[PDB]
Amino acid sequence: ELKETPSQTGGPYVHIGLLPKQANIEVFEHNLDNNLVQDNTQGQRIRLEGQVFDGLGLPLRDVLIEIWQADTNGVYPSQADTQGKQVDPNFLGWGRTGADFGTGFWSFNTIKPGAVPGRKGSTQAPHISLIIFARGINIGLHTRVYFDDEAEANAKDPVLNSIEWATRRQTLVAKREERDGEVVYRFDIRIQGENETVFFDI
Amino acid sequence: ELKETPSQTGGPYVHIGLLPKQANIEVFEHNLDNNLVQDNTQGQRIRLEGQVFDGLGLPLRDVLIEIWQADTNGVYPSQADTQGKQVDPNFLGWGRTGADFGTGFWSFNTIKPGAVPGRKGSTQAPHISLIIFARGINIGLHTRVYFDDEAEANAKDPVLNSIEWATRRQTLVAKREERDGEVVYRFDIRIQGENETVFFDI
Amino acid sequence: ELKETPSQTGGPYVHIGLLPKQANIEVFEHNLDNNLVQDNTQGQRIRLEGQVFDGLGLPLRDVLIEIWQADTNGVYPSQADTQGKQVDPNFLGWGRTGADFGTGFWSFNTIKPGAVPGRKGSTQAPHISLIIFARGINIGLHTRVYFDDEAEANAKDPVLNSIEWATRRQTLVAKREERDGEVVYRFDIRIQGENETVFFDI
Amino acid sequence: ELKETPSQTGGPYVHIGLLPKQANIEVFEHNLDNNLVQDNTQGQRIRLEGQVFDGLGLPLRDVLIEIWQADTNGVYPSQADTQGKQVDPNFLGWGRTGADFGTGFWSFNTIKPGAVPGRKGSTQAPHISLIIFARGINIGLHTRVYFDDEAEANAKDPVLNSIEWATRRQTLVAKREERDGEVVYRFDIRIQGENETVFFDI
Amino acid sequence: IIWGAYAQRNTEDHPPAYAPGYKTSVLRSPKNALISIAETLSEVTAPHFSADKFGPKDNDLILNYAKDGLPIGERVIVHGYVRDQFGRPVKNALVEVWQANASGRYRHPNDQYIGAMDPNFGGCGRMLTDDNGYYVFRTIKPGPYPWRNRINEWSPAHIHFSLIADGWAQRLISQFYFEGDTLIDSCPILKTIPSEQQRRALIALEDKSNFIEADSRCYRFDITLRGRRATYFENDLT
Amino acid sequence: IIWGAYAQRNTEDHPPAYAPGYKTSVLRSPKNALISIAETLSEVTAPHFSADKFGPKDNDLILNYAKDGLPIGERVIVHGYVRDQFGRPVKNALVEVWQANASGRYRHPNDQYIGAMDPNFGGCGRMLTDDNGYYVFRTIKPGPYPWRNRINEWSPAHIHFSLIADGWAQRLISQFYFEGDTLIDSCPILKTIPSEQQRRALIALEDKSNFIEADSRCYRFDITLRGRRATYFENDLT
Amino acid sequence: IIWGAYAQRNTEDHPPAYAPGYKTSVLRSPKNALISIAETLSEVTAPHFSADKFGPKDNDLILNYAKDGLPIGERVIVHGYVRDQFGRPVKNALVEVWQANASGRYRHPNDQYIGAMDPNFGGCGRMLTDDNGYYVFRTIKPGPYPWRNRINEWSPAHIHFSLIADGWAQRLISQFYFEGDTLIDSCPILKTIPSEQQRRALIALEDKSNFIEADSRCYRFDITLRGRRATYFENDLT
Amino acid sequence: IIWGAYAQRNTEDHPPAYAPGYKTSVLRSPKNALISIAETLSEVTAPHFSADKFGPKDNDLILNYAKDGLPIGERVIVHGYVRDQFGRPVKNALVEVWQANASGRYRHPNDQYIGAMDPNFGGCGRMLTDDNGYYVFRTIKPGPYPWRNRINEWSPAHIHFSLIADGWAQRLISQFYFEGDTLIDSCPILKTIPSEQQRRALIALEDKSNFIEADSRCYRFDITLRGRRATYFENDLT
Ligand SMILES: O=[N+]([O-])c1ccc(O)c(O)c1
Ligand SMILES: O=[N+]([O-])c1ccc(O)c(O)c1
Ligand SMILES: O=[N+]([O-])c1ccc(O)c(O)c1
Ligand SMILES: O=[N+]([O-])c1ccc(O)c(O)c1
Ligand SMILES: [Fe+3]
Ligand SMILES: [Fe+3]
Ligand SMILES: [Fe+3]
Ligand SMILES: [Fe+3]
Repeated sequence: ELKETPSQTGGPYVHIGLLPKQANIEVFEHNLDNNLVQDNTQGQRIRLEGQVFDGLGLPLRDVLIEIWQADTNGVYPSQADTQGKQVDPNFLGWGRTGADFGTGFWSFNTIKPGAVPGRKGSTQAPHISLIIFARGINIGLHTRVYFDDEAEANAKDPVLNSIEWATRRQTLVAKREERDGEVVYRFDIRIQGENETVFFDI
Repeated sequence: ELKETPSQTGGPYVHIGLLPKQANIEVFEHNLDNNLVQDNTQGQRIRLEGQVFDGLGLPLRDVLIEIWQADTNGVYPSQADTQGKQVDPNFLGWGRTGADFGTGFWSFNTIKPGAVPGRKGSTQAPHISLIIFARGINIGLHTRVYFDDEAEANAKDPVLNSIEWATRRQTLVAKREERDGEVVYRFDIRIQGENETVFFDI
Repeated sequence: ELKETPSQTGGPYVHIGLLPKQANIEVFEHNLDNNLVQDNTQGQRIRLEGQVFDGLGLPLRDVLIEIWQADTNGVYPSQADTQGKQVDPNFLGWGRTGADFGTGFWSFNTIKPGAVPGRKGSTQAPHISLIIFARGINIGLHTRVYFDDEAEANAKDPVLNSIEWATRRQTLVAKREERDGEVVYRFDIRIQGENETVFFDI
Repeated sequence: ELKETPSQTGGPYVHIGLLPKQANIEVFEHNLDNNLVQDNTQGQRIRLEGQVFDGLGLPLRDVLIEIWQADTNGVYPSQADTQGKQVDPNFLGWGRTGADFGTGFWSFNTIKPGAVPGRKGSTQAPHISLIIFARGINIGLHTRVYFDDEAEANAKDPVLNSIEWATRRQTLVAKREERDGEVVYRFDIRIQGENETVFFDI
Repeated sequence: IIWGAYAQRNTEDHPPAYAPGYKTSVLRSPKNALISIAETLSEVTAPHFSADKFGPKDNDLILNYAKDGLPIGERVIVHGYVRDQFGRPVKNALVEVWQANASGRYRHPNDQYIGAMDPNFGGCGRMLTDDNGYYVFRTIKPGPYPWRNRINEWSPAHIHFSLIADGWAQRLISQFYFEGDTLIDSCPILKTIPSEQQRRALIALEDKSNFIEADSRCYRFDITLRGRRATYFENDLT
Repeated sequence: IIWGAYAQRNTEDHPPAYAPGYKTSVLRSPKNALISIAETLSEVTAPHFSADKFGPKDNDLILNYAKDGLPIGERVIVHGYVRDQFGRPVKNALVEVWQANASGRYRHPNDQYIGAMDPNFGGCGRMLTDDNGYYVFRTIKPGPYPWRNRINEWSPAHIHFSLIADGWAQRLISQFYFEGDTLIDSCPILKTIPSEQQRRALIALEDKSNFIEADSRCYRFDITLRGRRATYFENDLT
Repeated sequence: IIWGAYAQRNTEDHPPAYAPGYKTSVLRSPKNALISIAETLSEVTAPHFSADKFGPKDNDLILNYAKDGLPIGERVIVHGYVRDQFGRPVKNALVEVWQANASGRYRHPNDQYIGAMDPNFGGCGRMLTDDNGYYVFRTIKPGPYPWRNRINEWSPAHIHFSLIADGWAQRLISQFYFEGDTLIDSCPILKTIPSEQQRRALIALEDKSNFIEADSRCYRFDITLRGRRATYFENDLT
Repeated sequence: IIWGAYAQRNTEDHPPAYAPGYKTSVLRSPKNALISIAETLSEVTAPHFSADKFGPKDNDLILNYAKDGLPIGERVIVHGYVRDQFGRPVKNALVEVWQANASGRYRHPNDQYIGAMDPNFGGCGRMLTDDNGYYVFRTIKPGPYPWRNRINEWSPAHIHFSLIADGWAQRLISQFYFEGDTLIDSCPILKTIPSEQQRRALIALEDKSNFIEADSRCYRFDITLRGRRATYFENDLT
C-alpha cells in the first residue's frame, strides 16, 4: 500500500494556477469560474456570497473557494453517482472563485440543490460542499452550506445531527435574503475564535 | 525505583465500572453512591450541586465526580489522619456521582466539614477535595470547594493564598443558598476559557 | 518464485467445514457428499468401502476421505483432461465422506472407472485416486485403489510397476465381493505397521 | 519464573545412592526399602511383583522402582491430602526396590489401597502410582497399577477412561494370584514393543 | 516511621491534558497550567472500604451477571500486584474494572455499536488487594472497540481500571491492554502517553505457567502508584 | 501453451509425517517413505464446482447460521489471493473454511470444552475464487482452543481452510493465524513446520486500510499452491 | 465491483493545521478539532472535465505564454503517475500547476520580489491524466523564492499542483521539489509535514534516461491520492 | 491459599526419551507418546521423611564411610537452594546423592574400571532441605568416568542426585557437573538435553567466598522443581 501525498498550503499566489484571470494572466481560452448556471440549467437560481475571517476577525483577501453540489433533483453530475437517475445535462456541479483582493468578498452563481440520499436509507437536507484554500492553511478546509429556509429538512439531516455540540450546527446554515428579486444566501466563514465554523474531515 | 502507572481517560462508559446503576447494571448488592450522610452522622447537612462546562460553555453530560472530606470536627475517617482525635464513626468521608445524561447536573448529600490543620501549625479553611473524570480528560482533575460563608477562614487559607493570581481564587468558592430550609452550595466547574476553575497538581 | 503454503493437519473437527451434516450443522442447501452416481450416469455401479487403521490396529473414527476418478470411458470430468474425448456429462468424478464415529466404516457409491492413458503411450489399469485427512496426519496421504478383477491390466500398470518392493503392490488392490447383486470393493487402509498401505508423493 | 531442572538418567549405579544395601554399602542405620507394612498397619496385605522388559523382550536387571499409594481407606499419608480424614498412622505410603541383578525380578510388600476421590466429585478405582528409573531412561517413567479384581471400579475410573485406545487400558491391570494364602499381584512392565505399558506425563 | 508527603507526580510520565490527536481533549483540557501545592492531611488521607460489603462474585465477570448460561468469549484470569513507587505493597486498595464484551460492545445506554450484546455478561467487577498488594479477577477477553475520533478509529482490546488506595494523591484511573494486540501501535488514546516505556507499562503479559488446562488463559499485570517518603527530621505535614 | 507436470512438492517446506511433539501423529504416520511418482492425467486433473449451487450467505459466517440475532464476537473480514508457485492466479478454486466460535468452542459433537456455544454461530463457509484468484469471507474472530496434547496445550486463534483447485496434486488443507497472537510461538502443531519462514506464511496480516468504520476489522491472507511447468519440447504426460 | 467509501485520511501523514513555525497558520487554523463524518454520495462524487476544452499548449509552460521569443531558464520535462493508495491508476484527473519563473519571480499582482519578470513566461498549465494515470508537462525550472516568515526565509525551487479526481474526498493541493536542492532541509512549510518519509514523497527525481539531448532534462514525480474500498457485504453508502 | 495442580512439565526443557546418541535409550524408550492426565490427589501428594531417622554423618561423604583414615581426593562442600518454578522454597525435601570416588571409580558390584577403589570412601549421602530450601553436604570431588557408549566415551566429573519433595509430580533424578570441566561439551548424556540454557542449569559454580582456608573448596548449585498454582475460583482437584 501507498501513503497519500502530503498536503501543503496553496500559498498567496494560488490564483496563478487556479484563477489566472484574477492574476491577470490570459493563457487559456476556456477558464474555470464561479458560474455554475448555463442557459438551459434547471432549478432556482441563487447567489451564494460571504467573506472568510481569520482569528483577528479580519477577512482573508487571498482565499480561494470551490463548491461541489447536486442538481435541482439531488443527482450529482458524476459517474460515481449511483442513483440511476438522469442528471441535468447542462450542469457541471462545481465552480471556483477567489475573494476580491481589496474587500475579501467572494460569490458564486448557482442553483439550489435538491435533497441527496444519505446513508442507510436516510435523506440529507439540501447542501453545498465547500472547500477553502489559502496561504496559512496547510490542508484545504471542508465545510457544508445548508439553507435557513429548509428548517424541517435540516432538523433531520444526518451530518448536522452528528455534530454533538448543537450550538455549532448553526454555523453551517446560510441566511436567505432577497436583493431585487434575486435570491441570495450569505455564508460567512470564521476560521478561528468565537462562532468558529464547523470543518469536516471527509 | 518504579514509575507510576500512566493515567488514561476514563472514557464515556466509566459508569459501567464506577456507577453501574447509572448504566442500568444491577450486579452488586452494595453500590457506592453520592450520599455521605448516615442516620447518626454528625454535623450540618448540606447539598453540593452544579454542572461542569467545556470550552464552548456546554455542560459535560458524561462526567463522573468524587469528593473526599473530613467530618464535622475536621478529622478524616482515614488511618493516615494523625490528629489523634476520634473521627465521627458513621462517616465514610467519600462519595461518587455522575452528571445526569440529559442535563449535566450533579449533586452530593453530605455535611459541612470542620477546619483541618494545614502545614507548620496553620489551619486550613473548611473545604471539600473534588476530582473529575470523563471522556476527553486524560488525567483526573483535582480542585477544592470552599464555602462563601467562611470568608474569614478563606482569607487566611494557606492553599488559596498560594494561588498568585488572586482573581482566580474566587473560582473555588461555592455559593450558599437556602432551598426550602435545605442548605445548598452551588459549585459550577469551568474546564476551560473565561473564569476557568483552578485545578491542582496534588 | 513462491513457496507452497505449508500443510497442517485437518484436526478432529474437519467435519464442520467439509461434511457439516456429519457435525449436525445444516447451513448449506447443497452439500458435497459420497454419492458420485447421478440418475443418468453411465457405467457399472459399485460400492467402495473399508476402514483406516492406526499403528495399534485400531480404526480411525475421525478420518475424512476423498476420491477422484475418471468416467466409465477413462475420461476425467476436468478441463485439464487432454484426450479430446467427450466425458460423461452426468459425472462429477469426485466425492467426500467421513468414517462413522462409532465404527470407523466409510463408503462411496460410484462407478468403476475406465482405463486412462499413462505417460509416453502407456495405458494405466483402472484406478481411483484417494486422499485421507485426519487429526494426527500433517499432510493429506495420497494412495490409489486398483481392482482385483483387473489382474491383467494391473500387471502392466506403470505406477504399480514402479513400486520396487513387489510385495507392497498388493496393498493397493481392493477385493471384489457381491452383496445381494451389488458389487462391493473392500479397501482397508493401514497407515503404519505390517501390511502398511503404499502412500504416494504425487 | 524459573525452568525446572532437567532430568538425566539415573545410570546403572543408581543403587549406590538410593539402595546402598544392594550395592553392598553399609553406611546408614536406617535404610529405605520395599516394605510398606508395619506391625500395626491396617488393611489387606498383598505382594506386588513383576519384571520390566526392554524392546528385545529382555528384563532390565538394573532398574529401580518406587511406588506411592494411599492407605486402606484411600487417604494419603501427606500434608497435601485435603480429605479431612485421619490417615493410618503406621503407614508411610511409599517404598523403593531394585530388580535382582540376576533375574530382573522386583517386589514390594504393601497393602491394597482404598479408593481415592477423583476430580470434580468422581471416585478413582484403587491404584498404586509407580515410577521406574534406570540406565537408558532419561526421565523417570510414570505408570499406575490397577487390580483385576476391581473390575467394576476400573470400568468407571476417570484416568483409565481417558486413554482413548481402549486396548491399551489392559496393560495397567495387575493379575491377582494366591500363593500359599498370600495374595500376589503380578504386574510386568513392557517399555517398548507389543503390549507396551501405558506411561503418563503427570 | 513517620510518613511525610507523597513524592511529586512526574508529569513527563503521563499524558498532557491537551492532546489534539485525541479530539475530545481539545475542549476538555484546562488552558491554565495546574497549580502545584505542598501536601496536607487532605491529600495524604483516603477512605477505607470493607470487604464485608462485597459479594462473592464481585471479582468474577464470568459469573456475576450470568442468568441463563455462561457469557460467550475467551475465558481469562488477570492477576498482579499493586505497589507504590518505592516498591512497597499497597494493601486493601479498592480496584474497580469495566470493559466491553467479546464483541467489543459495552453494556451502556450510549453505546450503539452493532457488535452483539451478550445477555449473560455485564462487564464490571471490583476487589480489594490483599496484604501483599495482590489482586485477581476472572473475565471474558474484550473485543477491540471502533469509535469516532477519526471515522475509522479502533481501540485495542482493553480493560479499564480505577484505584482508591491510601492517599487521595494516589487516585488513579487508566486501562491495560493484552500482549501482542496489533492495534496498540495505532491507538490515539495510548499515544497521548509521551514515552515508549510508559506505553509499555500498560500491557498485560501472557502468563503461560498460570493457565488452567481446558479452562482459562491468564495475564499478569502490575500497577504502580505514587509512594510516600519517610521523615526523619522536621515533620511539617502538620 | 502445452502444460506439463506440476513442480515437485518441496518436502522441506512442509511438516514431516512423524512429529513426536504432536502426539497423535506417532501412530498415524507411515513408517515407510512416500513413493514418488511421475505425474499422469490422474494427478493433473481435478473436479469443477459451479457457483450456481452456492447459497448467498455461504461466505458469510456472521449471518449464515444466524437465527434470533447476531453471533457474539469480533466482526472481521478475511480476504486475499490464491496463486500458484509461479505467481499465476488460481481461478475458480473451491475454498472451504471452519473454525471455533468467539469462546474457542467448536460446533462439533466431540468438542466438550466449557467455552460457551453461540446459538447464532455455525463456524463453516465456502466460496470460489474469482478470475484474479481473489477470495473474501466475513466471520467472527475465533478464540484460542485448549486441547489435550500435553495437558495444558492451547492453540492460537485460527481458521482452518481447504482448497480444491485445478490439479489433484494441488490438494491442500492448512490453517492460518492472526498477526500478533502470542500463542503462535508455543503451538506444537505449528511447530511441526521446519522453517521459520514457512511458519510465518500461515499468519494473516492486519489490513488497516480495509477496516470498515464502526463495523468490521480486516485481515489479508494469501495462499500459494503448486504450479504447473509449460512444455516446449516432448510432452510425455500422455 | 460495488465501491464503498474512501479509506480514512491518515492525519499523521499530513501537516497539522496549527504549525507555529509557519507563522501565517497561527491565525488561519481552527481551534476546534475537525469533525469526522461517515461518507455519503456527496463525498464520493466529483466533477468531470473534458479534454475538448483544453488548448494544445495548456501543458507547455515553455510556449503557452511565449510572445516574442522563448522564456529564459532551464528547459525541463516533468512526468509521472497519479495512483490511489491501493495502487490503481487515477484516470482523467485534472492536474493544475503554477510556479515562479527562472528568477524565483511569480507573475502575480502581489509579488514584489526584485527577481526579474520574464515577458515570455506565465507560469501556469493544466492537463488531464490518461488511462494509465500518466501525466507530462514541460516548463522552465523555477528559482527558489525569498519571502517573509522569518525575514530571511527562502523556499526551495518548487512547482505547486492541484488535483481534482474521482471523489471530492480526494481533493488535494501540494507542491513538489527537485532532487538535491539544499534549501529543502530548511523550509518551514515543508517542515510542517511530521515525518521524514512523507517529506521525501514531495521530491521529484532526476530521470536521466528520459533527458532529450541538446534540449531538456527530465524529472519523475508520482502522486498518490486516497483510494476507495470495495464492498462485498452490506452497502450502506445509500 | 487453596492449591490447585502443578504446572505442566515443559517437555522441551528435558531430554526426549528416545535419544540415539545415548545408545542404551534405543531399547529402553517407549515408542508411544506419554499420555498426559489432569492431576488428582495421587499426583499432588508425596511421602514425608523425618530427620530423626538420619545419622549425623549422612551428609558427610568424607567421613561417613571412613574406617582407617580419610578418603583420598579434593575436599569440597556443595550447597544451594531447592525452589519451585514460582521461586518458593521447597522445605524438608529428601535429597539423595551418589558419585564415584577421586579415581572415577564407583563402589558398585558392576563397575570394573581400573581406577582405584578407596577403602575410606563410600560415595552416598542424603539430607533434608531446611525451611529456606537450603541444603549442604561435603564430599571428595569425583573423577570423570570412562564407559562404553562409543568405546572411548568419558563423562565429566559429576554427582548424581534425586529429590522427593511435596508432590509426586515433582519426583526428579538428575546430576550436576563442576564449572569449567572440558568434558561437559562432549558428553552424550548431557547432550540429550535440547537446549543450551538447560544444559547450563546442571553446572555447579565455584563459590570462592565460601572456601574454607587450608581445608575445602565450595560449589554453589541450585535446583528448581515444578510448582503448584493457587486456585481462586473453582477447585476441581476434588
Ligand atoms: O468513544 N467511545 O465511546 C470509547 C472509545 C474508547 C473506549 O475505550 C471506550 O470505552 C469508549
Ligand atoms: O484436539 N483438538 O480437538 C483440536 C486441537 C486443535 C485444533 O485446532 C482443533 O480444531 C481441535
Ligand atoms: O509568501 N509568499 O509569497 C510565498 C511563499 C512561498 C511560496 O512558495 C509562494 O508561492 C509564495
Ligand atoms: O555406563 N556406566 O556405567 C555409567 C556411565 C556414566 C555414569 O555417570 C555412570 O554413573 C555410569
Ligand atoms: Fe473502553
Ligand atoms: Fe482448530
Ligand atoms: Fe510557491
Ligand atoms: Fe555417574
